[PDB]
Order: sequence, then structure tokens, then C-alpha cells
Amino acid sequence: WGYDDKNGPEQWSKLYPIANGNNQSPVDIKTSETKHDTSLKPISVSYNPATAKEIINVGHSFHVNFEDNDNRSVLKGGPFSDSYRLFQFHFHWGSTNEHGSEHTVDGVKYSAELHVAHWNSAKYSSLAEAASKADGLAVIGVLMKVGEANPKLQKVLDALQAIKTKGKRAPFTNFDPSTLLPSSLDFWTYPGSLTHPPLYESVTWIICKESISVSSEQLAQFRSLLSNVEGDNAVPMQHNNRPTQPLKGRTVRASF
Ligand SMILES: NS(=O)(=O)c1ccc(SCCO)cc1
Ligand SMILES: [Zn+2]
Repeated sequence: WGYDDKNGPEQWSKLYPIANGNNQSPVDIKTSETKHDTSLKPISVSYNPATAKEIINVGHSFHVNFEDNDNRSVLKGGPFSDSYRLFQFHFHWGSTNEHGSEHTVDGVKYSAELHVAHWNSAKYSSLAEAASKADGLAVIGVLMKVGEANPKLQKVLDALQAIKTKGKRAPFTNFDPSTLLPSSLDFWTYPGSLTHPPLYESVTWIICKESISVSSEQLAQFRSLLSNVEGDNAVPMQHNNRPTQPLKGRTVRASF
């Protein structure tokens, strides 16, 4: 699987039939159709920068992984009664500034999107156990809007020169990714899925209503990552967002 014409989102269902399921992500959030819910608590994140571990070029994207052997870095509140442990963050982007986010809001596409993913350590004892469970994963999504350079992205962008090609990895330490979140954590939430294979319907989504910025030159750094292995002809990572998926009667809740 990939994002190209032959192996890309419109084709995933052949190998992963869940692609046509009832809880697929991402979605267009129609704000006239959201339900304000007063039982939602505020989102609380508390991440220890000592859990930052490694950055990895995975061919279609890059990931920053965290140690997840204990509850040093956690998400709580919102819709959740369980504590969720941070395991990774990453970004999705498009070929031009005009699209690239996964979630859209009233049809509006943003240039990129940040995902901060966690797993339910109250109920399960590893990512691998949690990942396919309906209550197993919690992902914060932040829409990234093209504009002024975002200096909080610095350490991440400066790391990419060490992982230019597929499979490269390097230590990435002492970093707290709550520094990337917008100053307001007002959110929407809905039950959904991983946005790429294996597409498990295991994710409770927390989508920030406030965007964070990114510059056109910062987006170019993502797009200049290479999907080929060292020594091969360069194939830039132009894009890696999945199209929005039908709600199938799900309700998006608003914390605000
Ligand atoms: N874009 S996403 O849905 O937040 C995501 C997070 C983590 C993973 S790894 C799960 C493999 O079991 C895949 C997708
Ligand atoms: Zn993602």
C-alpha cells in the first residue's frame, strides 16, 4: 500500500475491506451538524521530554517515536475515563499548499495535519494489544494552516537531514510534543479509525478547533523527504493524506 494511483486510498479496500467500514477516518466535520456535549471534560496532556526516542523515515511519511513502557507521557480528560500513553507523532501533507490535511472543516482543506497518537494503558499492556481494540487508541489531530513559519517545528525539521531516505532512523530525544499543540485545546471528537492500513476502527479522535501555522518553505521540507532507499533515484514524498470518509451516521461532538 501507498498513496500513488495504483496502491493508494481508492484501492485500499481490495486488501483491507475495513476501508469501507462504518467508522473510517478522516472525515469532514460539518459544524452545523455537531452536537455540543457538556459531559466532555477538557483535554489534559502531560508529556515528559525524556520519553522522546527516535525519528524514522517510513517511506510514505516519517514518525517520531516515544518510549512507552510507563505513564510518564499521557493524555487524559475529554471523552475518556482511561489514561492514554503517548507513542508517536507525525504529519500528513499534500503536493501543494491547497490541500494536505486529512480532516476538513466545512469542506475547507488545510495544508497539513499533525497527529499525536496514544494507546489505552488502563485496559491494555502494549500498543500491539491496544491497536485493534475499539477503545484502544486516542489521536489528537491539529490542522496546519499555511502562513508564518512555525518555530516550534524546528527540532523536527532540523532532524530530517539525517533520515532522508526510506528506513533511515536516528535518535530524537528530549522533546515534548505538547509544544506543537495550539494554545486552546477546544476540540471535536468522534469514533473513527487509523487513516492508513490496516485502517483499524480503534481510534477516538480529538480534533483541535484552532489551527497552528506552518510556512510554504516548512511544507517544502516535508515534501523533500524521499520515499526510495539510499542509492536509488529520488522519489520525493509529495503527499500522504487520505480523502475524507462518510460519517455513516456517526455524531461529531464539540467540546465548545
Ligand atoms: N494517521 S493515524 O490514523 O493517526 C495512524 C497512527 C498510528 C498508526 S501505526 C498502527 C499500526 O498498527 C497508523 C496511523
Ligand atoms: Zn496520521
